[PDB]
Amino acid sequence: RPTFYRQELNKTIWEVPERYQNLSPVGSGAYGSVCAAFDTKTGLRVAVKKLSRPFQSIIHAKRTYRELRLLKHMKHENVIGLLDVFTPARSLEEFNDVYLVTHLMGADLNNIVKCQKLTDDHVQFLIYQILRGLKYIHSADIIHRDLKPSNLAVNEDCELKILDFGLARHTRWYRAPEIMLNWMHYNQTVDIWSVGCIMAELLTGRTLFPGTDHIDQLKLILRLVGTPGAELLKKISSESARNYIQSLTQMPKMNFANVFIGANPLAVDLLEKMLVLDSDKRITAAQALAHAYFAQYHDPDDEPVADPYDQSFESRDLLIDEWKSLTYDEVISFVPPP
Ligand SMILES: CC[C@@H](C)Nc1ncc(C(=O)Nc2cc(C(=O)NC)ccc2C)s1
Repeated sequence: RPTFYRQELNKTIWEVPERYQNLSPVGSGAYGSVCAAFDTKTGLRVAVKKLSRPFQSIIHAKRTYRELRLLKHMKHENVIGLLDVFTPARSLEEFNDVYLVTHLMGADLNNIVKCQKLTDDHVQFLIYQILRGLKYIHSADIIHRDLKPSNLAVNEDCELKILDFGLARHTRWYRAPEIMLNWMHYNQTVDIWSVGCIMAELLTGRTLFPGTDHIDQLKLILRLVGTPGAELLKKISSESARNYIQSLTQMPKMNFANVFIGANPLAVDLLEKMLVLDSDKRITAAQALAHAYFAQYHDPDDEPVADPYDQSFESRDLLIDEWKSLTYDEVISFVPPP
């Protein structure tokens, strides 16, 4: 065991091992109860997240178990990984707190683009890294579901890591329409749509689709990608959806080259491949990585897939204490990095 140390930041109290000094409440709890700290053992700066009421209900206990499992699985340069997970409980019996530790990233895209648009080479390198991380997560059947600029962490290096993946469900500005509009089905390409919206924002400096709500959002998307065609409506299982869609004013798809003027045309062609309404036609992360727009960074031999990930628990309906014990088991068997 290690020697812990109490303290109270904001209003919450924190009990971490002594190897973690200088805890300072980071990014307005936007990433949750996270503190920046110094790793006395690695001499590196890490981010410390104390889960909020980890086992108050079944649902919380399940989300806690889900989080730990996901973080323990992530072993990739472009996806946040687990440096350490600890609890101040000497027993499963008194296990009520969870703390997760990852590398500390400098900033997130929600702010850096808020300093005016980016250069094309900056977009190539950032979007490239997102696609590499996405290729890895999707290869394990994990979907981020809420890819957003504040969910993309970068260092001064422009080194990029995806965060907060696979938590959402089982903001709308970046959401794929097959999620907005009722639920005409979907897949992992729901993340590609988000990357499309993000890339667009980075290139222009403006929110591609600044929706006011679900209906205003959809309306903004169709204006750009156009009204759903016959091949698309043929695949819509939702009678509800087929009504709305087939009833609103028919809009043609616009010329991206005209909407994104002066942008690297290679970039425009890629945006065309990501921003398609039909989720079966959207480009994949793996395919996108081979897009000429990334000629300068692409390397098939260094774009790894992930080991398989056991998501069967997702289907289980257990008691709070059973999720707790499972979480406890996961904390216990944790094996740090190299
Ligand atoms: C980019 C924002 C700036 C302020 N720095 C940051 N570095 C790292 C941050 C972070 O959230 N780490 C983190 C992410 C997850 C996660 O992704 N769970 C699925 C879980 C726990 C932690 C501790 S935030």
